Amino acid sequence: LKDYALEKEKVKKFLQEFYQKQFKYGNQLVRLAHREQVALYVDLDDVAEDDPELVDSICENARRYAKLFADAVQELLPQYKEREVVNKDVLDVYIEHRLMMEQRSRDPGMVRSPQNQYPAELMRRFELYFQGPSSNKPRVIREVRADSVGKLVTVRGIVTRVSEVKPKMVVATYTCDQCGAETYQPIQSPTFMPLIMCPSQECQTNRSGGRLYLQTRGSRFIKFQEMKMQ
Amino acid sequence: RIQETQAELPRGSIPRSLEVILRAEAVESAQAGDKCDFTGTLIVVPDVSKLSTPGARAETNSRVSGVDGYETEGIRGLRALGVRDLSYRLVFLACCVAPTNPRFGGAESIKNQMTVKEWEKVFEMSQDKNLYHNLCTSLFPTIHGNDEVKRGVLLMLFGGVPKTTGEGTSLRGDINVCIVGDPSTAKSQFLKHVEE
Ligand SMILES: Nc1ncnc2c1ncn2[C@@H]1O[C@H](COP(=O)(O)OP(=O)(O)O)[C@@H](O)[C@H]1O
Ligand SMILES: [Mg+2]
Ligand SMILES: [Zn+2]
Repeated sequence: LKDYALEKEKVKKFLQEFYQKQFKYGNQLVRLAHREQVALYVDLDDVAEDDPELVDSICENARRYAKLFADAVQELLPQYKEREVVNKDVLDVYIEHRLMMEQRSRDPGMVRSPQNQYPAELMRRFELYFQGPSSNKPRVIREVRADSVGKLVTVRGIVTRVSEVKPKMVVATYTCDQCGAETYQPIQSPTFMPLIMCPSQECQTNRSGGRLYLQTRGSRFIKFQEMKMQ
Repeated sequence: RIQETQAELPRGSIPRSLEVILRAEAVESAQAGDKCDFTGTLIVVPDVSKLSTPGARAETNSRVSGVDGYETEGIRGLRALGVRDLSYRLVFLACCVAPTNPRFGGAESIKNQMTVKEWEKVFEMSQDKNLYHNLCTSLFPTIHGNDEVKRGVLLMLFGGVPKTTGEGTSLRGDINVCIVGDPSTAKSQFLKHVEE
């Protein structure tokens, strides 16, 4: 029970202010902004070098802080961005086009509903992960039990099996047959049900169907693998 | 259920098989093992749950939406719109069925079925003497020698008369033949001749 906005400002402080003097995370942020790097690896030893109690909070509550770190770095990218990305990937072209059209029709003073927004993971194009603290002792798969749920464990074992990289949905995208507005459905469950009707303002106002169709093209996927360690 | 004739196979291909529906009066005419020509439509019979991937689906074109608390989403939504996959499968609809290699253009019944030309042909065949060696030669023009095998296999094709006792013992009528010999002595060749 801590003020997550306060902790968000603190993780911003750590990301901006850390050095070793070369600003490790600053340079990684520049590389992120240029899209020369698709995943960032935070080092909890580096976190604890200044704020060990922050590392304590992360370890006792990891996934929350995965989300908070991701959001903070998303917010911090434009500060370090120097030059326009070269639009390497079709996904990057999609995010650039969506940013273009939302800035076009923004009406900057105007206020919009929370759901009339781009899902926060749809625009990232960077992953954030943790490298566990050396202070933590590597556990054993029998010992890791219910009291470790939601916590950042460190474990060692032999990888006995792994599936091949399959694409996994993270934000399904849909298009109406009426209003010409994309729709987005985030994903948290292993499975999901796909939408049918359109929640776009124009479709609801005109009281037309707007039976949106799922698009594999404008959606986001992430590489997905599963391994059985022991 | 019918499958591709052995002549029409492509290279490395399993014989495809498709299901043929036989409506009234053309119904018991086909039988298992025959070589039948079929004539009729190619229709499509609806299939459902043939694939684990979503495919083509029908739905009404009415522009209804869903009120709050009854919103046309999920299972309620699909039932309301009447969504249904359209997965089909070819199923031939045989209008008629004939043998692909008919025996006749149609003992007394078969004799009536005989045309005049074939009847006189088999008549002079029966009246022929040396029909023994003639049948040997006709069955096995390729073979040389092996006259005993020729004779035995011919008699096998004609067969004996099955009989049965008053008590109920089924006296055999068929006559089984065995060819045993050194390798490459036309044994499998004789069997192939009988097959073909
Ligand atoms: N007496 C024969 N007359 C004609 N062909 C023969 C004779 N003996 C052997 N052959 C030839 O030998 C080949 C193989 O004989 P086959 O019966 O297949 O051997 P196996 O009995 O081991 O299967 C045949 O294709 C056939 O042409
Ligand atoms: Mg053989
Ligand atoms: Zn719409």
